[PDB]
Amino acid sequence: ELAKMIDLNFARKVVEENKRVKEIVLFNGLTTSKLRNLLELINHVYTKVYNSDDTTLSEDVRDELEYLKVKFAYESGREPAVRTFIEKTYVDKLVDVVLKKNTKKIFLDYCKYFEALVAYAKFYR
Amino acid sequence: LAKTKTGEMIDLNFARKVVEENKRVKDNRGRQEIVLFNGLTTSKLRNLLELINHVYTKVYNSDDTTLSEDVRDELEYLKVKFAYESGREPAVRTFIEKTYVDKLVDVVLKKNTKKIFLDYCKYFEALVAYAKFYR
Amino acid sequence: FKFELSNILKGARISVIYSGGDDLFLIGAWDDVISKALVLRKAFTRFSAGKLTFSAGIGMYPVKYPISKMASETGVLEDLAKRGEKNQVALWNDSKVFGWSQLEEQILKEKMIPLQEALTNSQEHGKSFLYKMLELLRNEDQINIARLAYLLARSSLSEELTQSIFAWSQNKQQKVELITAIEYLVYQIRE
Amino acid sequence: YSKIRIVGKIDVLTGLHIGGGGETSMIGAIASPVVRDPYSRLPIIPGSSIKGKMRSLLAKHIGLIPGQKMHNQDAPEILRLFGSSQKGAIQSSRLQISDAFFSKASQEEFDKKDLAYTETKFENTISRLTAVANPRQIERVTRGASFDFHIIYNVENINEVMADFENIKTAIHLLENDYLGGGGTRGNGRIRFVIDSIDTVVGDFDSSNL
Amino acid sequence: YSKIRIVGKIDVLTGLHIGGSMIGAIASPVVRDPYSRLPIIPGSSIKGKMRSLLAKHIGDAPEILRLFGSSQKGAIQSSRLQISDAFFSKASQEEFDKKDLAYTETKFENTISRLTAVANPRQIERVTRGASFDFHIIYNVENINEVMADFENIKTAIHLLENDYLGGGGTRGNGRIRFVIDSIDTVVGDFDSSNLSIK
Amino acid sequence: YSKIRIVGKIDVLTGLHIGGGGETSMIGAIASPVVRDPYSRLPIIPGSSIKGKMRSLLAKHIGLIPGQKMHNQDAPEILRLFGSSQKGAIQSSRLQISDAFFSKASQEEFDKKDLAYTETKFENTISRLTAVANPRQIERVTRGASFDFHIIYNVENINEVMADFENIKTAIHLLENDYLGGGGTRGNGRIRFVIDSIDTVVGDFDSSNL
Amino acid sequence: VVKLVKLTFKSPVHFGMKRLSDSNHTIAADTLFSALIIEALQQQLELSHLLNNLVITDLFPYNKTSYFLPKPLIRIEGYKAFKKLTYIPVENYSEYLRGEIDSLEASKIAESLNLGKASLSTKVSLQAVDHNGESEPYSVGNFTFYPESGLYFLAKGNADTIGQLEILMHALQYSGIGGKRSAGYGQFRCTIEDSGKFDSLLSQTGNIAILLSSAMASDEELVDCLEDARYLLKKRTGFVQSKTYADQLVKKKDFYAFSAGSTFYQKFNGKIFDVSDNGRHSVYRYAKAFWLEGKI
Ligand SMILES: [Mg+2]
Repeated sequence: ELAKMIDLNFARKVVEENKRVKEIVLFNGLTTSKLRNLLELINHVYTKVYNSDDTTLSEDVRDELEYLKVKFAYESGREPAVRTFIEKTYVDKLVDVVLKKNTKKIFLDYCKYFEALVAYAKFYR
Repeated sequence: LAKTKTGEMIDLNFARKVVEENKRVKDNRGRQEIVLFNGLTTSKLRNLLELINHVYTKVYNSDDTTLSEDVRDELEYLKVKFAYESGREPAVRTFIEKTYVDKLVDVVLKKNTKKIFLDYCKYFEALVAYAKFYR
Repeated sequence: FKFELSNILKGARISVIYSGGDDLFLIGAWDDVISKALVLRKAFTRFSAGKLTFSAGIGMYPVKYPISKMASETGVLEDLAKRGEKNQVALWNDSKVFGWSQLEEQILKEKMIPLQEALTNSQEHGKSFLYKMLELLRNEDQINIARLAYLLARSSLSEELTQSIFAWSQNKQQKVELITAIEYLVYQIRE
Repeated sequence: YSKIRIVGKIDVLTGLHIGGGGETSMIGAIASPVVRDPYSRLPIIPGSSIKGKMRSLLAKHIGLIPGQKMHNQDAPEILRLFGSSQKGAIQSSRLQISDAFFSKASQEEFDKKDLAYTETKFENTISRLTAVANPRQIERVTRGASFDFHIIYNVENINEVMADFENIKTAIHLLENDYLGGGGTRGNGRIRFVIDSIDTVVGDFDSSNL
Repeated sequence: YSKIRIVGKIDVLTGLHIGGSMIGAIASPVVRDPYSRLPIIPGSSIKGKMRSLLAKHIGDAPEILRLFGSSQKGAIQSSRLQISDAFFSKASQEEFDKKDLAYTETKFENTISRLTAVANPRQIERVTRGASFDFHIIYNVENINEVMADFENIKTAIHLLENDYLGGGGTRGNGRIRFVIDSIDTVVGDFDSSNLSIK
Repeated sequence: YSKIRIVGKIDVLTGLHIGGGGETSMIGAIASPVVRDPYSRLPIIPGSSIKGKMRSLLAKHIGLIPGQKMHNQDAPEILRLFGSSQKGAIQSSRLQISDAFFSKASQEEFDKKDLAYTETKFENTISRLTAVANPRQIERVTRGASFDFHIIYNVENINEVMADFENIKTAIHLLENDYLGGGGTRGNGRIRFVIDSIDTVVGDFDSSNL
Repeated sequence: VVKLVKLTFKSPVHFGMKRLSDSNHTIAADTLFSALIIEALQQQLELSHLLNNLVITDLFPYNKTSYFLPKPLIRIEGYKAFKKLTYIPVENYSEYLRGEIDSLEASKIAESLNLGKASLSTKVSLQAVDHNGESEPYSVGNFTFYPESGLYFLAKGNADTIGQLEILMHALQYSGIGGKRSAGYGQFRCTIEDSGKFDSLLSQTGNIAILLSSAMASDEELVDCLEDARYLLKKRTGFVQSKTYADQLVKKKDFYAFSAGSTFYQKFNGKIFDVSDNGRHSVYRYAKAFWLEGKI
């Protein structure tokens, strides 16, 4: 329940629409490696978030999430396919609302949404 | 990290705003090519980023929470190199003066903390990545 | 109830504790008990022109388990099954109150048999894959469904079976049906 | 009848992977998480792992009866110390080895240096046929971890106390050589029982010379 | 006649599997309150462990029989220790509801056989460390002359229990507990129990 | 039941890269860093890496059965030395190779020489259809550093201990001829072994011959 | 003066009826009276008031909403729903007596009882492993009442008897009730208060009388009270619980008493039956009658 709706069903349906078959090509040609690198960054922040027990995001994880947004923008600039994927799934906007909420729960559902995106992207291939 | 004039803070979203402000479409011969910081390309940006990269690696390997004297002299040489490069090319001069990086290195020298230097490195990352993104 | 029931259970490891009056208390191997309960339901529908219905409860207990506890717990199962509307079969845990058609076809026919044939035909996957699917399905969190998809992506299973498993996991009733089919197959494939 | 505590510490010399379960793996996260006590969310060494490793090593040193199918067929010293469950002839265990928790000292030295308690070691599996890797993440425990191992010894036969403690010494020496937890064959598990403090908690037994 | 109430908490030092289904599930679930589903400590487990420890320290003994009841021929004695079930405390309920912590945990264990070196998985449910149970004990003062002695015995038992385990695989590091005797208040009779302490 | 402990030196002949993920990398910095002991923050040769490399080299040396889809099915000497997992035929692992940590001798040598134990190597992929290069930064371990590797061998079959230690020596030689860690086909991972001492820590076996 | 005593149970109760593996959710008046006698002996009080003048009912369920009563055994003008029905709330009692409760309402009433949940806890005995042999596992059936529920009863007697009952119930709170009261079961807290709805209900004259306690009359009363009456003879038995009765535990003489809810057209005052046999003290069994009159 992040924003507008944005849920795991949104992830499955958006991967379905952006899927096109010629071979299977998703999000105008996004390889699984770029998505895996993005998920690796997600894992790097998520491990630190999970290890801490307090329900409020610390300053360190907030700075790491701003870094994650910057990395998202860099990846979009590097490859058009990653840019189209980021725009169609609005991941950076979810990062922004996670920053706005300052709650561990919102980050956790954001990570769940990202993992659902990865899972459905692999499944439809 | 630090503070600029008019009360504006130094952050990664500030780097986004700075790169956006210095973006002009500047169509030529019917072709839409994006120019940043009044003629600045990405080769100069990568050179400056590598200059930051060397000191970042040196500070990242060390476990000390206080900036070593060797890294302090690294940063002084960084200031000298930044001044030289800005003097060389007007576009790099506008880039340096608009992003306030030359003041930021002074702030990180005064703070004398590894964390502050890492934050400044992240800010320079935001600058270069966001310049790549808007292009 | 008395003469024909002996013919009904012929060939199965069943010891009829008592046909009594209308109620039937029967003890045997779990596989044979369930199969013969289904056959009994079908024969009971054939008899009396299908205007009579009967509710049954089936329970799983270890061999060393006391008989009194077996009787009491299967009785509570049948009480829960008859608590619903007309015929029900309260197989195993109270959360598995099924119907006769549902148990015979929707659980042991459309789901169990494809899983079995995939297991025996495949040379690379075994019981651990089924246990991973079961762990995914038992979890109530929605994200697990997506995880299931990922597993089914690298499962090397047939595409038709993959899509059917995904569809079953999406729906609630079909999810519990697939859970029951997986548990039954694991029980049948143990040791 | 006396109760003697052997509270001390365990110095991990390499990573320590005592796996667990009950948690589904988030995509790209740790495939095999280390066991953690849920309240503190810290890696622990369950007393079951310690007792099993000590018993297995001591049984190997003393000798296993050929064709030993059950743990209750070990040598009578092992059954006397670690416990046995035969039919009618049941021997109570004089050793009670508790879960070893993450030490507060190690917690402080890991909060300093900004170091995570566990280390997500990144591994692969090169197949013999196609020579293709297979990534794996194992949540080992870092080298600086110290665990507060807590053992209770119950003195039942006063005459065998000395021999039992010699057995314990041999087993802990064997454990100083052998690993604790899984993956020990591939670098994990090395430990050293450096820190000890033995005293009689309950009774009148002499614990100075133990 | 007098009855002395001993209330307190049973702090869990290692996951307590007091013992008491589907494939790939908890093979040995702990006992739960039938409605609340909260894990509890059966008072029979406490009474049995304390009786065993007191008997081992003492050594059928008259003290054990007079404290924990005897049905033997001739010597019929009413048990003086009525140890009620220890229920999950509200404070631990709140502390576990925060940080979204499950009341129990599922320890995965195995057993390497001495013959084939094969392992056998085992999902033991244990009440998670840091869980507090509101234990409750009643002492029946049948005779005023042997109160103190019995209390001494009780103390011994409790002391032993704090170095031993409660129900479960305690020798493998389960169920270590600590009694926090919140009070010892007389509820029936005029007997004064201020000077008696369990610990 | 005696444990024979091997302790020796692994001196890096060339740069050593053993990758590990989960580390945030700055733009233009090391893209693929080496594994680090989180405590010492120093390069480390994991015991898993050494054991896997040695087993792979030995199994290639003696031979691989065709269609070998699993590691359990292999030459039985490797099963005895390093372990097995086959259903109904589990063989205990007689070799427990542990992590190789950065020695104080080489660390102090580098400290006196004013050298960092790691190095950043610049490389690039030149696509040849367009002659377009894509650069990368790999971390390596500075040549001249030394690690202390510590193996423990359990003597279960006394008759074949000589053959088993001969196999260990042969595997060590195979690790000499080859690399360890990341892409050594391009020049990384060269190492050197210096066997410091072989002894019998626990038990009554004779270690003079070995 | 009739006092409503409500017991809220802190721990699950055994309340066996014929064995240990079962768990009834209530107890008869004889069980409660024997508990009161044991308490009055322990507290060194005088048993004259409990015996000569005290009339108590069974333990009946009560929820957060309604106080339940036994279903009277009266003729019905479907049938299985009424047979399964056991308890009727006080509000729906006079309606049931007049027959206005149909099968659906009876089934809804039966489902409306939220007294609690009955479970079976399996226990072990390790008194043989220490010497030689194996552990002996047994099972105890317990019944955990829902948080707002409880078991109530009514007591009738003199003011002195009411005070003595209050003292005995205060001691019983910690003594425990039901079986296995020394192994963790049966602990409860009791509240004694004047009853308003029950006082109005019992001060009602009807054509029939309903037993509220397990009772039985002597020879003279039984020759007149058996006229076209519907009842249920329940077998009250058990071993003797005392220290000064015999060297080994000795069973009582078998007793049979009318169950609660039985309907009789003639009201009989019961007597306390001595079910002792070769013992040092008479083992009393409560069989006095608590009558509630109704119209059908
Ligand atoms: Mg019937």
